[PDB]
Amino acid sequence: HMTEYKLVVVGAGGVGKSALTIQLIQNHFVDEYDPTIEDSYRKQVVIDGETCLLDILDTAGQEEYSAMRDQYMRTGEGFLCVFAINNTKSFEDIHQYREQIKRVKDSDDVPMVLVGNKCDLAARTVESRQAQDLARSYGIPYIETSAKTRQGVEDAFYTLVREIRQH
Amino acid sequence: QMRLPSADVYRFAEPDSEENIIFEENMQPKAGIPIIKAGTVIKLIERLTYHMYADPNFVRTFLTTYRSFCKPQELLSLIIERFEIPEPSAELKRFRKEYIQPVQLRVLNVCRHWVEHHFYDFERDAYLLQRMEEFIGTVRGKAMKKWVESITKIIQRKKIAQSSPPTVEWHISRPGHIETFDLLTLHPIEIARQLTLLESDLYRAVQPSELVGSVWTKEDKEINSPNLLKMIRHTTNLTLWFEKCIVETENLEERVAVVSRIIEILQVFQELNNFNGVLEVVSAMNSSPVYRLDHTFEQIPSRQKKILEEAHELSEDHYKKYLAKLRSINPPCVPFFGIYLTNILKTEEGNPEVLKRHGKELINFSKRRKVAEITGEIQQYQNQPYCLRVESDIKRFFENLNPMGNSMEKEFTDYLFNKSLEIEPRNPKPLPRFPKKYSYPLKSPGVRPSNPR
Ligand SMILES: *[C@@H]1C(=O)N(CC)C(=O)[C@H]1c1cccc(C(N)=O)c1
Repeated sequence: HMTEYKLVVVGAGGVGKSALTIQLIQNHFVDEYDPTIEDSYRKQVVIDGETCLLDILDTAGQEEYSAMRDQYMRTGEGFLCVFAINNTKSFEDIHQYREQIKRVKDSDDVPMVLVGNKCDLAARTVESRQAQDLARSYGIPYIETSAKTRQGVEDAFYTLVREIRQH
Repeated sequence: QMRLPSADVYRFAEPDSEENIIFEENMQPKAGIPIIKAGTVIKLIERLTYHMYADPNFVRTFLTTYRSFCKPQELLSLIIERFEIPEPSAELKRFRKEYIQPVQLRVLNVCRHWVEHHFYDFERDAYLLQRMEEFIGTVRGKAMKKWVESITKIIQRKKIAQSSPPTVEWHISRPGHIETFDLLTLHPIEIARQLTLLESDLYRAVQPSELVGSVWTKEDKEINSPNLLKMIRHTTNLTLWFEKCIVETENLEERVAVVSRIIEILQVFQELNNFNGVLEVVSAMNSSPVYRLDHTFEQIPSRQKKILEEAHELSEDHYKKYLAKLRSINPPCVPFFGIYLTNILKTEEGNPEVLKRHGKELINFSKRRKVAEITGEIQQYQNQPYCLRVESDIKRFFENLNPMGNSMEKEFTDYLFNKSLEIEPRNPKPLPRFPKKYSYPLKSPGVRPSNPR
């Protein structure tokens, strides 16, 4: 049996965080997405030569169900904490998401990555150095991605898988 | 084939091509009509009022989802333009009977369906309604008269704005004694019935205008999605209230009674097909403050543990069992709304607004159809109500619950977690004892009704 990694996407609503996982799963030259099917959140991949399956939980749209976060988060082995580089509040919200992940998993060392997502051509308000400094204070990687070009998407997810393997 | 006017005098005469309209491989399952994948607004409005056949499903879909690609004011202009058909004898007599009358009749069906099922466009723009009444006034004809009257009757109406249910169950609290109402004093069956009635009405009040365009996630969500948000906030409130009841019951025996009673409320929610209610309870149980209470869940009877595991299992593997179970039941039910929200958002964000064919932009209608399929499913569960009697005092008690008080989210959830660590310290701290807070008996009356129906 190939290893399966249960990944969870956490982050502010209203800033197109759903682009990260959509772009991972949908083939680099196909744009016809259906969230209703199983292949929409599962993907067999090869990372450092070892084949695995990535099962990704992204509850984009259910932010108001704030009391369901713990339930949703406990399903994950690894977390992608996502913010939009044009929205400072989504960047400031990361501290509490991480605190909540740590509380849910009952551990100070949970495999995690900080993802800065460029969702559109609106002005950047979060400088890469700020997010680079935040990620270093937590002891985690920082990956910056683009929703337009798919740049950084694989790297964000593969960096997480490596964090679970090296845990 | 019919001779139609020039595109210079009538835009909708332009013929179909790979540059202005495309279709899916399949046909409407019950109607044998082709499925439009994409097209220009002109071609979409042509097919919305097509002369060859009536296309009710496409009208339904279009009127639910058009605002993402066309403004209400622009749609009215385009349908008035469609109705004003110029002529291009036997050729004219056939044209008037096989093109003008059907098209004009289909335009009026659009108008009728618009004022009937999406009147909010008219409530939100009084000039849109001024123009609709003006257009409908200019319509003359014997064939038209009947439909022109119907529309006018809908507009004015819109401008004006079973058998015996089961007996209400009582436990320690008696009728009218609202001051004694609490989790353990009210009958667990009645808590579940009254919460199911609130949650059902909250579910039924959500309209597609609050969902199309993912408007509940945007800056104006409070303006555009007020019923959805009230519904989610009730759910959140009840989850938090359940957690509060648990962790504020410091005595282990009393806390076991509290958790056990909530599992009974869950059992009744399962009986009633209130999946929102089910997941409110499951969410509370899997919360950080409740999940860690090992000494409490140890003393819970095996039958209640099993009830709780089956409920928890509905959410596993991306709601696989929940999705199967909802499909297997018939109304009345209270679906969990969160899945629909995620599916609409991802459908809208994960697909392009426009498709390009030979360098020409075509509106992606198939994206809109997929969203209208989710809104149709939401609506299929909103038609049937529950045959349960409202108890106005129990109802008012659940509507007025406010576990958070004036505290902010972080403040309150940390208070719940610190309460959890107090009542059941983290190992190797020994388990302390705490005094009882309930002066009434902890024994449940059970989930089977007290008297016969
Ligand atoms: C990108 C971004 O940074 N902001 C804040 C200004 C957004 O609103 C966000 C956005 C929101 C929804 C969808 C999309 C998209 N098209 O990817 C972007």
